[PDB]
Amino acid sequence: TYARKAAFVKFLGTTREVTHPMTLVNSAFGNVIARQNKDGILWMLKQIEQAL
Amino acid sequence: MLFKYIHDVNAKVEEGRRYLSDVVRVALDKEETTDPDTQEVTSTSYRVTAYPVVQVGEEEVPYIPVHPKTAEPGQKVTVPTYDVPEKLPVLVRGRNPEATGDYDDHIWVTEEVEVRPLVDEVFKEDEFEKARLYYENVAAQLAEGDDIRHYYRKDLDREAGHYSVSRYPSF
Repeated sequence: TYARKAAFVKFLGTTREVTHPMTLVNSAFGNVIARQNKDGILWMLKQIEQAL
Repeated sequence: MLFKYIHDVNAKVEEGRRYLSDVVRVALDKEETTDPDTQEVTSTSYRVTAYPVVQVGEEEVPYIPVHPKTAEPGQKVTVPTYDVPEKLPVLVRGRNPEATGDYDDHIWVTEEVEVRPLVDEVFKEDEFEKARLYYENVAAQLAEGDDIRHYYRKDLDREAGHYSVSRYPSF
């Protein structure tokens, strides 16, 4: 007896935005784009962990 | 039933759709048609048939020894009797409509199928020799250890060499 099975691929995503004036002023904790990217990646990682 | 031959087929034959029993019976019989008023017969015919059979009982028959054996004056032996069934089982692959996982999806189901004769031929009141030869050939071909393969009869056939009629598709 043999069998054949299949699985379907799904998708995930999120969006981050930063305004133009915010990128011009001085920041105390470094660059804002890198911080936003880190936050997005960590949020996605938590969502993946619980969706598994 | 003038003649009766009980043959035992092997596992390969027993697995065929037409052979769904371990024993095949070959017999030759005579048939008559009478007027309803009295026993005035109108025609006589001989029929040769082969059937898958099942066991339905036993009977007492005399013992027939073979050369390396000797028998008592009135020794008897018991042999089974046979009869034509109606349906025989066969296992085929199937699917479970109410499966719960990947371990009980594929199953084997049992289905019962109608039983049909292997051979059915009719001969007229004459040519009893032809019917006897056909019966002997069927028995020998069964004894060869394989299925019944040859059914050709010259009497019931289309004329050979008639090109204007044999050109039509038959594939």
